[PDB]
Amino acid sequence: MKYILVTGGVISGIGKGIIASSIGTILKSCGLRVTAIKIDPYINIDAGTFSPYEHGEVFVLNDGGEVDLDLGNYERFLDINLYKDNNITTGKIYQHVINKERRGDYLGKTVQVVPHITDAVQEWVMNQAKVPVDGNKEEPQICVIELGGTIGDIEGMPFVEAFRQFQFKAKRENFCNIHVSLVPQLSATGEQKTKPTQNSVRALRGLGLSPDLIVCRSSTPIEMAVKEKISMFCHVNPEQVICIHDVSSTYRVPVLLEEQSIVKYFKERLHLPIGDSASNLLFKWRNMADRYERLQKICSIALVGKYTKLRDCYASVFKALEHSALAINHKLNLMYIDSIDLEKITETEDPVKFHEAWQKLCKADGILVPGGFGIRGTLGKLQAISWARTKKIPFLGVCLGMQLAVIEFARNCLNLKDADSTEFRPNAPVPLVIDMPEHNPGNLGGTMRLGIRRTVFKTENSILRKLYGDVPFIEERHRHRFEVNPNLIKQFEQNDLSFVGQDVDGDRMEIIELANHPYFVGVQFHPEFSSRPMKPSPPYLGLLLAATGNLNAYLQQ
Amino acid sequence: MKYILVTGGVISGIGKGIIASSIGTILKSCGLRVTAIKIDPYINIDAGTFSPYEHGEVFVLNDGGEVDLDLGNYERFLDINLYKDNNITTGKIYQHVINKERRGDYLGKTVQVVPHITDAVQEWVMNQAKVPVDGNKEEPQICVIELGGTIGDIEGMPFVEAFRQFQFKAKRENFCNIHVSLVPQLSATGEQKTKPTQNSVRALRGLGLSPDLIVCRSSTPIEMAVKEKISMFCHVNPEQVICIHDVSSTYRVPVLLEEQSIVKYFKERLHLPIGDSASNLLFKWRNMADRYERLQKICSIALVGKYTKLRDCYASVFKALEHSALAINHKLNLMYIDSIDLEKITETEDPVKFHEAWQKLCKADGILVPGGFGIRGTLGKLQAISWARTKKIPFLGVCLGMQLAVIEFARNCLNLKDADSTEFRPNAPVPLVIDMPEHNPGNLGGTMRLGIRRTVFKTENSILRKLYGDVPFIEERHRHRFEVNPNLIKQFEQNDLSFVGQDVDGDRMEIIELANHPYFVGVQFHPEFSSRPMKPSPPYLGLLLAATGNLNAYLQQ
Amino acid sequence: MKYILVTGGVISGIGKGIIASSIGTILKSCGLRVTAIKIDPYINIDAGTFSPYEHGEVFVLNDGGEVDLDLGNYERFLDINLYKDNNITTGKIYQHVINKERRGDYLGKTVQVVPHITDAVQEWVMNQAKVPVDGNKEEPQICVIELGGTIGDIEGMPFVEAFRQFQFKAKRENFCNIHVSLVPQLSATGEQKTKPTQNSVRALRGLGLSPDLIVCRSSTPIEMAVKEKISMFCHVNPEQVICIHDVSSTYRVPVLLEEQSIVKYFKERLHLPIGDSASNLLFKWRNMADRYERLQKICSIALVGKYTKLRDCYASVFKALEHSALAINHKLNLMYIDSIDLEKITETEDPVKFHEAWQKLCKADGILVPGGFGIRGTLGKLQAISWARTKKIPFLGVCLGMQLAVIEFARNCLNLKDADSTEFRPNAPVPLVIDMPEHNPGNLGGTMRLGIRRTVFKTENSILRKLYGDVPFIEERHRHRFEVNPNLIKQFEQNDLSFVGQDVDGDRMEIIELANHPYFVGVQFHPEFSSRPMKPSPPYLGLLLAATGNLNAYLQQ
Ligand SMILES: Nc1ccn([C@@H]2O[C@H](COP(=O)(O)OP(=O)(O)OP(=O)(O)O)[C@@H](O)[C@H]2O)c(=O)n1
Ligand SMILES: Nc1ccn([C@@H]2O[C@H](COP(=O)(O)OP(=O)(O)OP(=O)(O)O)[C@@H](O)[C@H]2O)c(=O)n1
Ligand SMILES: Nc1ccn([C@@H]2O[C@H](COP(=O)(O)OP(=O)(O)OP(=O)(O)O)[C@@H](O)[C@H]2O)c(=O)n1
Ligand SMILES: Nc1ccn([C@@H]2O[C@H](COP(=O)(O)OP(=O)(O)OP(=O)(O)O)[C@@H](O)[C@H]2O)c(=O)n1
Ligand SMILES: Nc1ccn([C@@H]2O[C@H](COP(=O)(O)OP(=O)(O)OP(=O)(O)O)[C@@H](O)[C@H]2O)c(=O)n1
Ligand SMILES: Nc1ccn([C@@H]2O[C@H](COP(=O)(O)OP(=O)(O)OP(=O)(O)O)[C@@H](O)[C@H]2O)c(=O)n1
Ligand SMILES: [Mg+2]
Ligand SMILES: [Mg+2]
Ligand SMILES: [Mg+2]
Ligand SMILES: [Mg+2]
Ligand SMILES: [Mg+2]
Ligand SMILES: [Mg+2]
Repeated sequence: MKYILVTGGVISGIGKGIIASSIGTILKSCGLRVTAIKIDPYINIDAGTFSPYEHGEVFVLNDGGEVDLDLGNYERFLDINLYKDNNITTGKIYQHVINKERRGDYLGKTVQVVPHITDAVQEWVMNQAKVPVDGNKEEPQICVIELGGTIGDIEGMPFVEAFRQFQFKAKRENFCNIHVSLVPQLSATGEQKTKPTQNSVRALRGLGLSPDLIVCRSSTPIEMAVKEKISMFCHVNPEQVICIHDVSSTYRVPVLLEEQSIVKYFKERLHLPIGDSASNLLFKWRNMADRYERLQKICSIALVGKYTKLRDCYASVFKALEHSALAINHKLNLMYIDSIDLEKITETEDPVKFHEAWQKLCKADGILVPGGFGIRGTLGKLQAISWARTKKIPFLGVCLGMQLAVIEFARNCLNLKDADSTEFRPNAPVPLVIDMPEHNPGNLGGTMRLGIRRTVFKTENSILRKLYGDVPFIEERHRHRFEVNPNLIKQFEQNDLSFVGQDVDGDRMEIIELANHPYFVGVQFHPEFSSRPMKPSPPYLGLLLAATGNLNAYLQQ
Repeated sequence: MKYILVTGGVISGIGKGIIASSIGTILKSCGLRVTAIKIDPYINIDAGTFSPYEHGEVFVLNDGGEVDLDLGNYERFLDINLYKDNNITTGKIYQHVINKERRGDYLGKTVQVVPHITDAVQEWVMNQAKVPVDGNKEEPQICVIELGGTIGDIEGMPFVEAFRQFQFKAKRENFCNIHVSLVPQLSATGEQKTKPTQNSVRALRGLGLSPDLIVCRSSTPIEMAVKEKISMFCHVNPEQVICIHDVSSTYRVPVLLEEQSIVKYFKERLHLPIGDSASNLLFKWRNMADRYERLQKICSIALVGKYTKLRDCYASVFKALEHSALAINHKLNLMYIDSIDLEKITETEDPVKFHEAWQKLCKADGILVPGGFGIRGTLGKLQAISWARTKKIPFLGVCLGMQLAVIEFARNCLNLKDADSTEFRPNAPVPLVIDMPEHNPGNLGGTMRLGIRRTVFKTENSILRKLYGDVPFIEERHRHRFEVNPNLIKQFEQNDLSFVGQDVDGDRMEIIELANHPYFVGVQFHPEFSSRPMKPSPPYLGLLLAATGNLNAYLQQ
Repeated sequence: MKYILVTGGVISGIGKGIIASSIGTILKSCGLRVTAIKIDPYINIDAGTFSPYEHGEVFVLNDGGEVDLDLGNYERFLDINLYKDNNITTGKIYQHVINKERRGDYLGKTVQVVPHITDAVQEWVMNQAKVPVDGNKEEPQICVIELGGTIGDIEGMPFVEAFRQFQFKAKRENFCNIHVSLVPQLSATGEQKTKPTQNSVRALRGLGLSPDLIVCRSSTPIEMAVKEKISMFCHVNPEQVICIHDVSSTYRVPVLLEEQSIVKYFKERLHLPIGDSASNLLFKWRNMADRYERLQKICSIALVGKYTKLRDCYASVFKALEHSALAINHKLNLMYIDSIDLEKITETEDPVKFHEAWQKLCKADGILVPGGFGIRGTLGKLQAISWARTKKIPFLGVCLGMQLAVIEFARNCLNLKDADSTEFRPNAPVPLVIDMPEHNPGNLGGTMRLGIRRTVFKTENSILRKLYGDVPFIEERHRHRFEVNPNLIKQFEQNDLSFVGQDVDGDRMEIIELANHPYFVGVQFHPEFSSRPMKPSPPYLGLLLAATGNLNAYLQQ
């Protein structure tokens, strides 16, 4: 199997992840079955512990893995569905070697970082690179491996030593190394400095790997004097020194790498089945990036979120809105609202932030209430959902935003105002949203509804069924314990909020639609994880169609 | 003696030289006698070989050393006059140890980089730190040493090993280490990255030195989260992590370091005689930097130069004009003209550049023709000198610009039009400028007029004598072989170009003034090397006084 | 051209020089024209400054270079005659780049360690590798380069960086890298430790070279568990991990390397013209090493030397006696006498050392008085020469030992007892040995008789003429200012000391033989520099023939 290791030299933030994704998109576009692995040298075994303000969003895989948001980037840029073990961590690798030691699988030998942790990294890479990750059943051809942190980090030492050994298990004509490095320039001279690239490549050779491409991250395109000096210290030819300068879009990074001629180099170096050709599918990526720079018409939506600021807490929710806005030829404007700042309570302590949040909500062409857990921000979310319903604004509720949209319709439209959740107010007089965990043979106690599940349409009279292509059912990704109470469903059948999607066991109601409204829907699944740049996730496409006013024209095709 | 070594971590362009100068200015302002050394790890033994487009200007010392332009920065920021051996080079140190080996001073032992090159660096530092460099006869108190290149460079290895040994010859309470490092930030996240500082400080500890301050070069002020993380890896307290972010002026860098509290730290660390005090002379520097940001009135001068572009070819010529413009409360505008682009010949091949050069010359409030050597640009210089004379524009000619201003007055005002130089057209029919080298006992052949020489005024009727404070003579720095022909001086005495300055031997005429003009003067010395920020060099002060029109009012005080 | 760089990893004393010599002997034995270069990273430009107690002997080349004794090892192990520039030094390379800077050959650019010192090392290697060094006129095929010091030394940094660049100027199929490393073992466990090899190979990869063989220096042969672990960290195959454990003879090291199969590897790696073959000339080396272990009969000689102990002061004098003793099938016993300990004066201060020196001299089968300079030890040398003459012992006097053997025959056999030298007692009443330097056009003043000179036989009645193959003249290497006085030659013609060799100018007498003695000869040249393991230098062969008593039987063949 062919392997591309992507490493970082100078500083951790240089974009190793967009390079590795774009390399993957390129090789996918050449007609190769591409898999991808990420090494996160952190001790967390999975993402499920993360508070989304720190580190970012938790991404959910088809298999029910809770994984880093960076593996969602590989799922967007390559048409693939990763398994949880395409994320390798220091926590996973050390936990696996510890468990083998406790069982005595190491035959009473001393278990050591070299060879035994380093052998575990190589066994795990060869095993997961062989797992099919496209729709096709046949095994992959290239694995793109991204290694987190920078060369010379303590946390990365067991993985660079694993790849030092691995480039001899996989032959020369199979293993390949991309080093991503910072080429800084200062504002006074305006000279691009090769020195951190030199010192990080010296360190990478000491650690025992040698670059096959160098990719320079720089604030403007590198000159030939930089390409030749990097070539003089780093043992690469000047055509094997690339730059990815900072640009308009991540959709442009694959297109810059094809201009910098990386396909020719991988055909030579990895002996790839590509052939010489005048075309590959990157013309569809080139169109999408040239569309993205031409987006002039604004479409502006309010995201009523559980957190004080966006770093990455809604990173794929944002990307699903962008795919949908690109597909609808509008520039997305994401008006983020820290949900607590809508609460009537806060005007007694910070009225400037309270009026600011409501002005931003009143601008909206559509409202998105995304998923989450806990009491925090729920009251502010409820005020925005009820604004969306009363002021006739297009609406998508995801997971928690759907549970709150069942709750507020019972409170405000059935006058069942003692109705509440069970995660918040667990003693509720009429518990309309309830704890209802998944339970199976071979598992201890109740567990989350987590990963891909079939959700079946109840009726042909659904806007989501139309947006999903008039199909009988959908498979979509879930991450929750809680559900609408199945016994309290009767109180809805007289009135405007319908349920339109249901679990295959019948036990759970999973999609709602409010009648007599432009578009108002809630889903229990997270449709953003299934979203792709070339083809938006239908609930977000419907929300942005409805936001500009195109939905009633889209349903005619 | 107290010693401050200043080193660079990540990349060479971070401003080690303005840090080391400003540390020096600070300690000078506290009342200490400060000397300064620079290590240039290049193999050039002196600057005299440099073509000024590459590397920059050649600076001339009082002793006749041809030295790097960076030692001119230490002469400007500290009121000192360096000797040639305050510049240490790899060429100097290796040449000195080779010469001792040839003589057998090393007693037939193998001469080795360690100890013998490293002992030569320490002998040279202790010897030159003891040389008085102020007007005062008493020995210095602090030496500021700047080391060129970055940590981990091959060229810097013999000097970091010398300072590793040296910090035990000079005790702990005498030796101190400033590490200047890049803290980059990327445009997307806007996060200041400590990682290159970490890796360069690890390398500096391996090489055997440990920082006592860290100075961060960054595009904006470093946050406390950066100060604390650098402190966590680098073994400095968070108050010992400074930044010098990019700013309006080099005159502000000393003032930023006093705000960042370095004086308190050097009093503690080096046990300095400063005492605790509410004041030190940096209030005069603080005034000058707050003046420099308030310069609104433009004063615009044409510099008719021998080179295709300014990197640093006229670096102290520019600084002498800036000191003069600050002292006259005007913003200098330096209209640089590549002199060849004034030649009537070039319009036959690039007329766009020809008209562009003459438009820039026609804007001028004053003209400066600086020194140089060779045929190149002389014809274009002559056209600008004759423009300056005919169109009544204020004028300073330095070295070559003075020789050309004697030549063109013979050509165009005495009608001696066969008159020419000897460096250019060495066969001249009437050689008005001639080769006339200095000759002495204990020297082989003729040699340059090089370093400080007494030039004596011929008359009280001189504008330069008035600008020099009505003094009988001046001492100023020279760098030339050539002179006006002493036998052809008779042809001038009837007409408007006077000679007003002469050598003490009488053999050489060294200052000219043209009558019936606002200000038109030429000097054989380079007055810019003697110029200081607090007190401009009189010929440049006169040129910028005359440029705005203030000279006739300045002569009244 | 093919190039073999030999480098040292862990400690400097591991035998890089015997590895590089033996690689050279191997490739010479395969039929290749082999040249050799040594890098000495010391600042001495030549060996002429060395006091032979420190560093060792000064070796003299055919061209008159005074060079390191290590280049004499390459002259012994390969049948070659090196030029002075096959020794590269830090002194030579820095002196050459400094001289080019002073002349302006670098076009007014800043001259830097990278590229300009590193380019000087590569220019010098390509230039000297092309110089023919065998008797054949055709250019070499392989250059063996030995680099002194160890990886990570400051002194070696400009040369490892030169070879890092050089392995891309010379292609992969031309440049090759041997890393010699210590594999220690401790007395308690008896385990061979690969760790210093690992860490020095990591450092060598950082510096930018990667091993192609590893040669382990170890106290016993390395096991396969060591070969496989070194292969696992160092990126060599286990057949490319050699050892040279400590052994009986340097003549065995080539023979151990052919057992460890290096010829096969160089044919593969350097595409060498060798062909596959069942034989190469190393069977003659294998014979000589199996002879050397069978030497049982002692032949014991007194060397009356100018120094307090042998480190290497007589290193090639010793090797010329060993070649001669091997050729005569005797084990040499070298009774070294610190010459001062024979002086009658020393019995007044250390009589134990005085009687010890005379007991060792009285054991002698032959006496060797080697060359030198100065007053020191001359009186003790004279007492041993006069012992050799009076007690009928075989005798060789080299350079100073020849001058003293003319002096003592005038003093004790002509009764000219006021006769003395001019280097010692320069005021002599009858100066029998005189300062007589070589003088030529294109040189300033008088200079040493230095390098190869033709010495012509005066008579057929010479034992040295017989030992030299009855040839009319010899070419041999000289290193002195002093000579026998040509005017005082008349005093000898009546008596037993003949002169038998003379310069081609006639001006100098260069060989003496004493009649009525088994063998007593002196030469002005140093015959040991011309000596080779397969064919001894005739004056030393004659001395060891005469010592056992074989000379009168050798003259019969
Ligand atoms: N395949 C990818 C990769 C990155 N991004 C975007 O780029 C950002 C992260 O950039 P990345 O390439 O991961 O580099 P950094 O995270 O900045 O740093 P690192 O080198 O550690 O990845 C994310 O906000 C994400 O929106 C993306 O959309 N698709
Ligand atoms: N291993 C190396 C590489 C270069 N240098 C030195 O680096 C200096 C140039 O400094 P700088 O411009 O900082 O290095 P560059 O190689 O030009 O890299 P950059 O592109 O970052 O400037 C030269 O004098 C050269 O002797 C060194 O000492 N050791
Ligand atoms: N005492 C000083 C130091 C610097 N400068 C200005 O700053 C520039 C050079 O900055 P410096 O501090 O020398 O840093 P760099 O030269 O950029 O890089 P290095 O760290 O190698 O010095 C020069 O153009 C000079 O005009 C100055 O005016 N006075
Ligand atoms: N010697 C060190 C120091 C830090 N880390 C790792 O560095 C990672 C953080 O990466 P990055 O942000 O790139 O490093 P910072 O220390 O935050 O430095 P910067 O300010 O440049 O981000 C952590 O996971 C930590 O395990 C490491 O492996 N080895
Ligand atoms: N071609 C050679 C090489 C070495 N020797 C012998 O080996 C000793 C020196 O060993 P060498 O191989 O030069 O290694 P060292 O000098 O011990 O250390 P280095 O690795 O620095 O050479 C000398 O005394 C010399 O007699 C020899 O006879 N012939
Ligand atoms: N880059 C490396 C290589 C090895 N080890 C560790 O080295 C230990 C073995 O120690 P030691 O025997 O000293 O190393 P060896 O590799 O066996 O080398 P040697 O032949 O010198 O023993 C193992 O636990 C392994 O984790 C390490 O931490 N880092
Ligand atoms: Mg990432
Ligand atoms: Mg540079
Ligand atoms: Mg500088
Ligand atoms: Mg960080
Ligand atoms: Mg040696
Ligand atoms: Mg071990």
